[PDB]
Amino acid sequence: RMIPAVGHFIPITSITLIYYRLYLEDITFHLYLVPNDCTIRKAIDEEELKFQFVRINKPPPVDALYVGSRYIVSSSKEVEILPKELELCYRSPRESQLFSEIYVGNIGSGINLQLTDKKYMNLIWEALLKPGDL
Amino acid sequence: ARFCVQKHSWDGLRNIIHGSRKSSGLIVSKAPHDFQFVQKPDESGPHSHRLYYLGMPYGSRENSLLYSEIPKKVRKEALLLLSWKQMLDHFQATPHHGVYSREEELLRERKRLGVFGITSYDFHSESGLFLFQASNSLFHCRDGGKNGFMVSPMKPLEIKTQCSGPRMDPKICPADPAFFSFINNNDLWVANIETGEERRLTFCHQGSASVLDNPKSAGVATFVIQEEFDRFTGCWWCPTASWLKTLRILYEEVDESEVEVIHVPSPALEERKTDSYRYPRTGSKNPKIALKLAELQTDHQGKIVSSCEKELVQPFSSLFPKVEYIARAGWTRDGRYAWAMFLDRPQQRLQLVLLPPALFIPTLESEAQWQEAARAIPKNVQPFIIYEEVTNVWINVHDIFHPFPQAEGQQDFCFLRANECKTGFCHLYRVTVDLKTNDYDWTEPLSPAEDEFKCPIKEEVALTSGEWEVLSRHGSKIWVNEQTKLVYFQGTKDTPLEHHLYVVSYESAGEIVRLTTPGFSHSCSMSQNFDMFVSHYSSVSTPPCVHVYKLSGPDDDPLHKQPRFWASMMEAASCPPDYVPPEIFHFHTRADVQLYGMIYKPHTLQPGRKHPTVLFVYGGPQVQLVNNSFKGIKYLRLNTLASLGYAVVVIDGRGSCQRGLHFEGALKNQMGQVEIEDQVEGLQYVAEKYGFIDLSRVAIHGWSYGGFLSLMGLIHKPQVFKVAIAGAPVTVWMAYDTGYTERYMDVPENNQQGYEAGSVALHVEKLPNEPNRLLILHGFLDENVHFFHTNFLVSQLIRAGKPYQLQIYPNERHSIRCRESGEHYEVTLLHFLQEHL
Amino acid sequence: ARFCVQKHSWDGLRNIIHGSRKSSKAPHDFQFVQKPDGPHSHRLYYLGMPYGSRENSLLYSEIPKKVRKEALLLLSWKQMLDHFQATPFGITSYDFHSESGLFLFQASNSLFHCRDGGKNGFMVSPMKPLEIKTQCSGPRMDPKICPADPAFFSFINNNDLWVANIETGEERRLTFCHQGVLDNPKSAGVATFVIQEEFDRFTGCWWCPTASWLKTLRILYEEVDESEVEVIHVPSPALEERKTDSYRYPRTGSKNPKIALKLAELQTDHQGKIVSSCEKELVQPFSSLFPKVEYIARAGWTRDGRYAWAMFLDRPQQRLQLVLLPPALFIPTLESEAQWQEAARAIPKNVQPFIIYEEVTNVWINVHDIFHPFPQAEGQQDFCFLRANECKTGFCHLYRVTVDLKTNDYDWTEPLSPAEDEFKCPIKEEVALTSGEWEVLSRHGSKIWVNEQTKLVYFQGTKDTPLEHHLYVVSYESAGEIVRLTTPGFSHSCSMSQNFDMFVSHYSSVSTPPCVHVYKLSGPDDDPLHKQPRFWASMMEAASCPPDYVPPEIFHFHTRADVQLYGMIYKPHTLQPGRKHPTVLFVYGGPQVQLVNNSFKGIKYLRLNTLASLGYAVVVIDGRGSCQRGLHFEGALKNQMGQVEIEDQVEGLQYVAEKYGFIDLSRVAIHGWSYGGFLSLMGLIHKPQVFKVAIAGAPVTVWMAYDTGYTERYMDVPENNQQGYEAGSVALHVEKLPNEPNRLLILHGFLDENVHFFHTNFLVSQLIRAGKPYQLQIYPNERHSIRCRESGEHYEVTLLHFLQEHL
Repeated sequence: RMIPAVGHFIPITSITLIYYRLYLEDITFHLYLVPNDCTIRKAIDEEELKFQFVRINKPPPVDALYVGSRYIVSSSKEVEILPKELELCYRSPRESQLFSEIYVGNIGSGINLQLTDKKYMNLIWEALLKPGDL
Repeated sequence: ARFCVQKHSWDGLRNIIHGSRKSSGLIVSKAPHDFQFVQKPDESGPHSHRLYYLGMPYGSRENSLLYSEIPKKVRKEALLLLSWKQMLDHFQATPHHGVYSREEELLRERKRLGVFGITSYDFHSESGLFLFQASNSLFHCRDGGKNGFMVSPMKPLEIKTQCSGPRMDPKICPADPAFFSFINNNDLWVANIETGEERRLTFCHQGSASVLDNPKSAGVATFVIQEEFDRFTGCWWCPTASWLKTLRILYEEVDESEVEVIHVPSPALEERKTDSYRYPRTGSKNPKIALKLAELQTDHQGKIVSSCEKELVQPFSSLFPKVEYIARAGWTRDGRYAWAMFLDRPQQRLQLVLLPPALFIPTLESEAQWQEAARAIPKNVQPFIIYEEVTNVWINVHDIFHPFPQAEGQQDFCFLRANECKTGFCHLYRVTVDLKTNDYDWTEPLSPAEDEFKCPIKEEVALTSGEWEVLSRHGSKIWVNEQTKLVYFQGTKDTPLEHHLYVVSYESAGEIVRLTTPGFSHSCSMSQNFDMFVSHYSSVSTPPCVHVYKLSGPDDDPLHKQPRFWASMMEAASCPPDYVPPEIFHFHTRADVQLYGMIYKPHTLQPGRKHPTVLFVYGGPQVQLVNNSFKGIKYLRLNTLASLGYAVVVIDGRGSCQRGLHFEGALKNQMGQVEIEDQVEGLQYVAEKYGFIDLSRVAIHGWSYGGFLSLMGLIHKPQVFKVAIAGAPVTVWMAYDTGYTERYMDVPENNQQGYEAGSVALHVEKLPNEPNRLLILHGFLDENVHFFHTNFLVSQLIRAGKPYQLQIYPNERHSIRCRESGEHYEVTLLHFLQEHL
Repeated sequence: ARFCVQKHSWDGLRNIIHGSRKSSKAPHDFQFVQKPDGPHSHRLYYLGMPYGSRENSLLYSEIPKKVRKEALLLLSWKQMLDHFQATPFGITSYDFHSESGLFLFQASNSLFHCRDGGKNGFMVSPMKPLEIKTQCSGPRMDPKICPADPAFFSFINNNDLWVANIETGEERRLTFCHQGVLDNPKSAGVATFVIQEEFDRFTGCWWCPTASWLKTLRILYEEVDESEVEVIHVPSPALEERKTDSYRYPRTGSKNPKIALKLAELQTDHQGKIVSSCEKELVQPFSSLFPKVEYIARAGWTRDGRYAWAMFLDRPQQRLQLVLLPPALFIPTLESEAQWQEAARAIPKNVQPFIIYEEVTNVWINVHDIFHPFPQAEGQQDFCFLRANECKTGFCHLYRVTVDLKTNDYDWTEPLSPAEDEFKCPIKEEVALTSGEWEVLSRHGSKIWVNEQTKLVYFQGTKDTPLEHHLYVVSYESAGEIVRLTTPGFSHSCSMSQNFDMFVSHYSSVSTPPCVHVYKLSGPDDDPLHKQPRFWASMMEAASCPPDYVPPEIFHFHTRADVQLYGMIYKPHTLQPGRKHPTVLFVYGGPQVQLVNNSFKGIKYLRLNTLASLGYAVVVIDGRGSCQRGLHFEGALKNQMGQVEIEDQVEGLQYVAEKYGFIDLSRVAIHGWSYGGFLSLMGLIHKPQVFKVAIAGAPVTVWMAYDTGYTERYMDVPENNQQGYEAGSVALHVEKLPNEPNRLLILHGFLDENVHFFHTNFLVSQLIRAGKPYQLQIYPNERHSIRCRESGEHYEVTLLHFLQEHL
């Protein structure tokens, strides 16, 4: 008999990468939620560059998130998210890299983009995308 | 005059617990595990040793194999912090998404491994061969010897197979590293590594995939053995090859036909299905066991030519009556004998027995051929009961045993043995015994008497003595150096609150020499060459650090070799922002018995005040709560309790370990009735010494024995304890297994008086009538103490009308594993005290 | 201003509840037997326990002839079984053969039988019941007397049909489906779990009422093959063993067992010894003769035996169709492909199955047992019967319909693939006997009685008001006018006599306990319809509940969409004006059950009155979804179980706040059991600002884990309704529950077999992942309903205390 041991868990840092491509005027965004590391950025950069996508720098979440959380992607109604949720989890670099794509016809005055904690409804991130970044 | 704890919202409590865990101070989550030291030829480089171990360097949440080079002639003024080199290039060893098969997850629950990845491994020194299980199967690699030491990580080679289930418990044959063994589908298998061929040697499991229909098993430890005796294997290699090359394997075959079965929910809740276990409750029948050999012969190219399997020339139950368990078993280093440790049912007579391989004959059903095998056995072949330990309290089982390879002295057999029932304390003894023979007639069956194979003692020399004991359980071992006639061990000679390393000459029992610095508690592991050792130590006010020391000094006097600090593998952290380390104290009782303890005095204290207290308690045997080790990461919730204004009082009353036998032997047949008096006596003392203890508002809180003790306090001492938060309690004692209840409580046929007053569910009418004075917590999937215990208690509360509250953890076994169940456990814990205390 | 309930200790609440229960069963099913003279005129048998040994026993009573009017009469309760025990409560049921006057029942370990008529002697003293000695192993289940022969009877042993004889004591096993738990999935003549629970059918065998020509006797049973049905595990009542039991539980989306109908013939002689005992089957596979047939709702024979009939249902439960099977279509099971092809051709040509009446709806089909086949003349062309259609006009009404039996002379040797209208017979006439925005009670043991000598049908309906059950009568030869036979202002549960001259009425009202009164019809012979009932005697009288009970008050209102709803409210004891009392919204809100009706509630829900004596108001309203109100009203739940019912609760709860004044909308709880628990949780999620706390009892948390018969009927099996499933499962919306503690209690029985403990187990498992708090109360020894009294008291005490503190 031994006293049961309560598990210890620490949140980790993470970043959110914004990618875009412009065809004629329609924008396709690619949003990546990934733990803050070195190799993953210089890999995903090439993976997106293959399809002529490019990066746009926006601040990562300040708070330290737990690994294994689910986040609703929310916006103003004029957007189309083929995956509506994102998931923070480690990923083997030589394997596939998940993301969420967003289709918008014309940005105009800029579109909002928010991640939101599924369990508690926390606004842990935001981004005011503008045509200036394009 | 009193002090009232601040009232927080539920989300507020969640936030403060999240913050207290975020401020943990970036713990390593694992210290370097079991090490292996490998010398290097000096001309090969600047280093002198290579050190292999397990660990996670905070990079991944995956335990992995690492190594480090031990430098030569390190300079003194500057601290050297060794690296952690990877050995398997980018090889993840946890299964996909971290979900294990039921066999290995149950084994992890039995070993209490809360880490992912390679948990253990097997290592052959000469060939330098590493063999382990990773992902869902076996892997192996080579770094030590002829391959030459590596510089860059290399790829592990998967061992191809054709079996169906998981390959459990790999073991490398010492006599030949070209083979290995394992357990598959509850049977035994031997395989080759080079040729890739396999072979099955046991035919006990039908494979009908239904625990109910195929009861037999071969070379595997049952439940009661794994849980209550901590033996996780059933097979053992003979370390010498006998001359075609013949190899032996001692293994046990269990027969669980008549063992009572129970059903336990499965981790897949949607199925609403249960798994069946052979769970022998107190008073029931334990499985039937036996010991068998399994020979196999090979040629120069490594092909298994023949593969027999033998048995004792008499039924195992006939030669050895009154034997209920097989605690430990193994060989000697020459291969001349195989040994085992037998426990009787009341667990009061353990005995070492020595068995020659010649007593194993092939399984001959033709009675004519069998009487020929029983005729061909040599004369001097018979079992030898070298040692027997009879007590009056109970026999704690030790692994400490070291036989000396005997020269051509046919009579004598010398060995060290950590005996504990002789003086009341665990002490090493050097005993030499003459193996007397009788030249039995195995053709005619024999009904052995009580002293058939007992050989008489020639000498019995104590090597250590005093009011202290030698560490012998929970994975503690001794290292014997036969080139200098020394023995390295660990004990509590200095103070019962510290574990230190020692050495003493086993030829001449002189004076003991401590090798570690005082003021800490050390867990250390020697080298096989006895020139270096690594120690893992900490104290109440300092987190752990892992240093490596080098035994230097004149070669003529080896006892007084001074331990030189060579390098470090991990440093302390000191957890500065919000952790006030507790303060150890000690008092005496009215029966003149010294007890220890510790108190977490409240943060931001003021004179002339009173704080609500929380008497944290385990109280059960084989656990010591108060010792000079760092409680900062194990029990930090108690610090958070203190951070709010509660005064936590821990106390190791009579019944705990590390203080001898007669001290622990106070629970015998009175379990439950005596441990609370020590908690209340040690709680009233702190009211005198310190003044901030508010005896008006006293809680109590425990887990799986303290949960049982939380309820006994509220029954016996309702005026002392206002609330009581029991966790996974043990309500009725007639529904717990044999290996533990019989040891302390003497099956209900004999102790029906004590079983009555100890089972807390049979006294439900003495619990408080008022509401909000009892919380109950239990895990649904629990298989150590099942949900029945809480479920039967609730049933008894309703037959009497007493109020209660309850929290169930559906996806949690006996230990809370996921973080969401941990947070919710603490968040609801603070909230109960915040409102009802 | 506001009002605050007086706080008590735990002992206080327990003591007031013990007192309330300290200050608190009518005769069961009856049968009439004429007594040929004598002082009396009939003898009436029933089941009951008179103020003594707690045991439902057989009690008879002599109805006297020419009773006087000036004084009320109270019949005695005679006994029939001298000092017999029927508890493993009491004799739960029995079967009665009128001609020989033989009662056969199962008492708690074995079968017993007795006789009161035929021998020209009616018993005077309670006699000894005789034991039917058996050589079987387990318990005999579901005995039935053979209407063609009062010597032989049938029963079920280990899922296999058996036939025994009373005079000779010999037995015989007719079917061998059980290999003798999971290894054997085949059963013979038993109703499975879904049939017994969700379709209200508790038998698998059906005797033929007429013997044919040694004398042969037919028995129509069904065979079920549960091979590929899922298995679940439920704890055993003996907690100490820590072992579970296995049941076949086909969850929604899974596959129901495979059904098949089979006769079972047997022949005997003048001495009652069985000579032959065969077993037969359809000339074509059941799966091929009738594709798209999922369940067998009901079955039986006609009056003369010339046909066996059954009611078939498909998986969507939107096509119920009557079928009529002749015994000549069942050939013995023949292994040799030669003997099969000669018997497949040796049957007559006109013999075939007929689809007598196909009911096609758009909502669902409620299984009515109301169907009366008329024995006709040679009459080979036509066939007439009475059927209680409901999908025709949206209400359950009676119909007389005559259909002609067209024949095509199939070649039963060659394999056939039937088309959409293979055996559909064309209708000849269809006249509605009843009409209007009411319905004829058809389910829950409610039946009709058809008198053929006087051409009258007696039925129960709610023609006056949806709150009452009355006994009506109308002529089936001519759709004339209906006549109510029960006194208004009550709700009755009548049972006619086999001679159509008397009827007992067990009736009660909101403010009056149940009383059993026997009425004898006396009227002109020339007009049978206008015969008027005369009160004759009272078997039992109402207690009147005098000292502590106060009956609630029924009201009704209209919603925003102009849909009339009903409701009821227990007014708080000792009410002062300008006082806002704390209320409780007790709710069920599910289909097949209504709660607001003019019947005595003071025995089923007196805790609602105990809640009122403290100072709580109670509000019960039956919104859209309940029964006894048509189909388009009940059919508002379709594919939206959860999303509609709670909207009407607040719509009605607000109404009570204006009609009365003592409703404190700040303090209002919500409480229900097994569908109110589902709705309580759906209220606390949708209306947190409306409801302070919730008390969910045994709730259904996820719909993907419930059986097919109930869920697929209302929720459109998951593949086609993946929107309404996730939006109706409360365990998938846990992130919307309250964060504050002391706002959610959860109770559940551990041994629950209808809605398993997994539902609250999974819910708790989702409350932890979201961080929300809760409380919990487990009843380890209680199934779906809290039976024992300790578990019942400890439930109401903790219900008062959770309201005392956190409301």
